[PDB]
Amino acid sequence: AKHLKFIARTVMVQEGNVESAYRTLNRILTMDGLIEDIKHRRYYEKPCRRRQRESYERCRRIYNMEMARKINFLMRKNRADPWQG
Amino acid sequence: ATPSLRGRLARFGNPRKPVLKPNKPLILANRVGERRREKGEATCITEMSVMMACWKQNEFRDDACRKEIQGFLDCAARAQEARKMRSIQETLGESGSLLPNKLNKLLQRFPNKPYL
Amino acid sequence: PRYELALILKAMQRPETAATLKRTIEALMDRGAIVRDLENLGERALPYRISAHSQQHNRGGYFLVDFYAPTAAVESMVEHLSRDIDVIRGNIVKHPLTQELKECEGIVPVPLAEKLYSTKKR
Amino acid sequence: NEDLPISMENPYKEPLKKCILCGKHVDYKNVQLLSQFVSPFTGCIYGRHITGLCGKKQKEITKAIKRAQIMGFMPVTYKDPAYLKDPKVCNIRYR
Amino acid sequence: VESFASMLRHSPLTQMGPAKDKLVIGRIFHIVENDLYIDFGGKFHCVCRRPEVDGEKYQKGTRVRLRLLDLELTSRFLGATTDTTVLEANAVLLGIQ
Amino acid sequence: KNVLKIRRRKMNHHKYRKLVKKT
Amino acid sequence: KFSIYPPIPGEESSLRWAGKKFEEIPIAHIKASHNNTQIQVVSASNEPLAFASCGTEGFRNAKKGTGIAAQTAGIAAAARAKQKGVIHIRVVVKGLGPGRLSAMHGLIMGGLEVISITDNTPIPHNGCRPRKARKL
Amino acid sequence: REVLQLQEEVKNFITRENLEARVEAALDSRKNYNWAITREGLVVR
Amino acid sequence: DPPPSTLLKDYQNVPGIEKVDDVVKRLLSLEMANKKEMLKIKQEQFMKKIVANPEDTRSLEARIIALSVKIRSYEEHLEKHRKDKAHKRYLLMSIDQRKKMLKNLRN
RNA sequence: AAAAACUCCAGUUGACACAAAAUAGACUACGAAAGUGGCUUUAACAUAUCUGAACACACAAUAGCUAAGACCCAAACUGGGAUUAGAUACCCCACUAUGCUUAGCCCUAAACCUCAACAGUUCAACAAAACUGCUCGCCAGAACACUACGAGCCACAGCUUAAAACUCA
Ligand SMILES: [Mg+2]
Ligand SMILES: [Mg+2]
Ligand SMILES: [Mg+2]
Ligand SMILES: [Mg+2]
Ligand SMILES: [Mg+2]
Ligand SMILES: [Mg+2]
Ligand SMILES: [Mg+2]
Ligand SMILES: [Mg+2]
Ligand SMILES: [Mg+2]
Ligand SMILES: [Mg+2]
Ligand SMILES: [Zn+2]
Repeated sequence: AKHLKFIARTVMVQEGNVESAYRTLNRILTMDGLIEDIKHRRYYEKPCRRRQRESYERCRRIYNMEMARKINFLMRKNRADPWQG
Repeated sequence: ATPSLRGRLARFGNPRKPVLKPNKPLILANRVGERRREKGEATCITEMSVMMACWKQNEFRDDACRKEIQGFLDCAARAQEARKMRSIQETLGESGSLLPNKLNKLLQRFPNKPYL
Repeated sequence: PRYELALILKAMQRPETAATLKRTIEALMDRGAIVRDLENLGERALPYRISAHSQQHNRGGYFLVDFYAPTAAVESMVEHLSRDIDVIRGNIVKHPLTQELKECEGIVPVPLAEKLYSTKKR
Repeated sequence: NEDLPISMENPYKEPLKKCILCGKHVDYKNVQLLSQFVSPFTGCIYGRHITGLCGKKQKEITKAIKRAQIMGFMPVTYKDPAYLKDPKVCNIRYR
Repeated sequence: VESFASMLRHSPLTQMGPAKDKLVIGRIFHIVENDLYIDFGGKFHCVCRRPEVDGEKYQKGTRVRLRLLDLELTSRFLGATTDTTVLEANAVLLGIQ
Repeated sequence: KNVLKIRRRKMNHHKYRKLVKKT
Repeated sequence: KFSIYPPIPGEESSLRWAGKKFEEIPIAHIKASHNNTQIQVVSASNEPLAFASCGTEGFRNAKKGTGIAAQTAGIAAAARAKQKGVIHIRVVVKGLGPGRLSAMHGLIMGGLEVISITDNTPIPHNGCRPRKARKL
Repeated sequence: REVLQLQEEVKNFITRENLEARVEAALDSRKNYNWAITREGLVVR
Repeated sequence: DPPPSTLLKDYQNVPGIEKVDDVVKRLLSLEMANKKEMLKIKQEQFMKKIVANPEDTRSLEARIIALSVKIRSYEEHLEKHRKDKAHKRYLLMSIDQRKKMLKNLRN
């Protein structure tokens, strides 16, 4: 309210590229974590279940990060088999 | 870069309370989750919008609808050929993304073990 | 201990600004404070709109003072600046450097925890 | 006997990494430094994985950010437009 | 007679020290149509991809100089009681001979 | 794990509450 | 070279539209919801120019919260703005909804030029308690 | 030795008659605390 | 109940309190500082009153007097906050330990 | 999806709360636990051998009662509108008790991380590896039984303690 308008969470159209502007808006806002927050705050979510969901998200993040790590670590190994026999 | 998990779980030597309580035991499996579809195909929304427009203006006059209906048919054909293109692309293999089948192959060639 | 008063007045002319400042430091001396020094931040446009006791102000004048005073002087000055309308805002805080900065030896590498689960083939 | 190894410190040890503000001081008044570590669009404080500094300094800087916000030195919604042409330290990907 | 402790103290590897960003000469023993494996030193050979520039000058017995990071690529994961390895070594080349 | 014990106890407590509010 | 950030009343703004500065250009407001979206056109100085919505267009309960009705309302409001004599427009959006993306394309096809899009959506910092989660 | 600092700084501490000079000097002068830091950790103003 | 104007502990060995300004003396008075300075001044006072060998914290009676002044501080905190059950329990446990050490000292 | 409801309705702009305090938080800190994650100030976070009262004392999540008040929002109950053969519910709209500040009472939870404190070491299955020395507390088939009787409590449809009879393998 007190803050001025047309500064925060904005996107300036260039060459009338409205779809690209909207895509960059989605990208920045999802990287900052707002749309998820609002679709969660739509309906009230109790503290216990919110804590459970958040722990689930932490575990998922750790698991997927380890998965990506091992993928990037062992993708170089996947090449043409030099030693057939 | 990864977040540490020294005393997040309920362990004997961990005096304080636990933070995390995963349903399944955290062991990196030798199988990776296969990809999934995103949503249901939709196309031609602006085409059918201009079609309904020119319809309500011209009282279903085909010779005046010519351009709207031509654009609509062309966009439908583009959607069909794009579906076929992306199908053949997903079959031959996603470029930039690593395939689940060969991911599983790599993981079974170099699998991890929780045990000794 | 040390107390830093961050103060925000309304954008107005030097005579009345000096009047407000001298009366504020007179209130300090009455409470029993001893001012170390005064630091002028200057006149600047406030980022977000605010509401005074009876009006609103988009700009303001940021000043800073640091002093030594007892505890009751703190609440006395807080209520004084709340009652005063010429003071758009006044906030007391402790001094950061008075707290000895703990020597920093850098970020230690965290090794991956192990022995989460017993040795079982499953 | 002389050629045998010996218990000894590790001189190959690279010095411990220190964040850019590990040694420096941070206060609630350095609006420039405090708006450096915050979203320009949404105004939220970036996480540690985006920032890349020690937890003590992260706590101190976020506390100072909130203090400046509640005091009035800084807003919460939109970063100050004057401090946008500053060194970008927090790694981003949207551009 | 010479003690193995003396031979190790005088070894090329103890004077080599850390493999992090250190030039070394090596040669190849096996080469696939797209990649070549240089036997450079220590236990493991280092795999590498042929550069399109000067790609012809890559045959058996070629003395290629290159830097490296480590002698063995390994990493410890969550459920890895023992760190998993690659049986290879990462290395970057910028010249030959 | 199974919860038949607490289900029996729940039903008995419910019946006791009903009889109490009745009498 | 292009600056994605919007201009500021403090100098310098090196880009005008129709020989006009960013501030005085009219602003369009979109309020999106799962059931319906509401559109409005206002001057830079709070003066409303045109107003429309799916209900005013004549869409029923199931059809209010869709993208097609959003496109039709956008076309309508853009026609109103063009009849008034407005070429450029600064977009402002509020909340999620089906026709959120559709209203902008509707305005464009109606013949307006969107300069910037601001996500002026409400966000409570644990202020109020919404309704409980419904079970279906 | 620590007593040395705050003892001589008493002269810098304002008083009743020094008020109508220090207040004016401060409001005439300007001061800024802002300073940024680059990637490697060098102060920039 | 020491006076407020009494300067800090650490600035007692130094002979510079006579030369230094009275404004600095007031600044160094404990009334400017928090209650822990007064607490430690009272601890030193009880020491000089009672103990034969000062600056010996390991002594049973030294610990007793320290915990007693801490208990009186907690008492004041409680008359300021009749509601603080945390500090109520802290005081109760402190006096329990105090009675324990009093009886073992009697033995 | 629809119905019902309001049009003193809906949208922008300007002012306004005793309501709860995104992001940081991918942080693991404090408190004995219950809990504490908007900002500032105050006071302050025990015991430098360990254990230990269910004959005591002090707290004890949410809910509830007593007397004042506070009114954005939510919501039991309730009313109404949908659906169902039926729906005393799940779907939708309105609202109260209540969630809040005071002075008290009630003293219970999957109060579980169901893994006791202290000082230490390196296999029933599942779960969170196997253990050592000492200490307090708890347990001895299911159900009857978070029950009856008795005793205490500011509690009166209650709480704490806690059986017995009969039946069965
Ligand atoms: Mg489970
Ligand atoms: Mg958070
Ligand atoms: Mg007990
Ligand atoms: Mg109540
Ligand atoms: Mg009420
Ligand atoms: Mg609990
Ligand atoms: Mg238990
Ligand atoms: Mg015990
Ligand atoms: Mg019970
Ligand atoms: Mg009973
Ligand atoms: Zn640091």
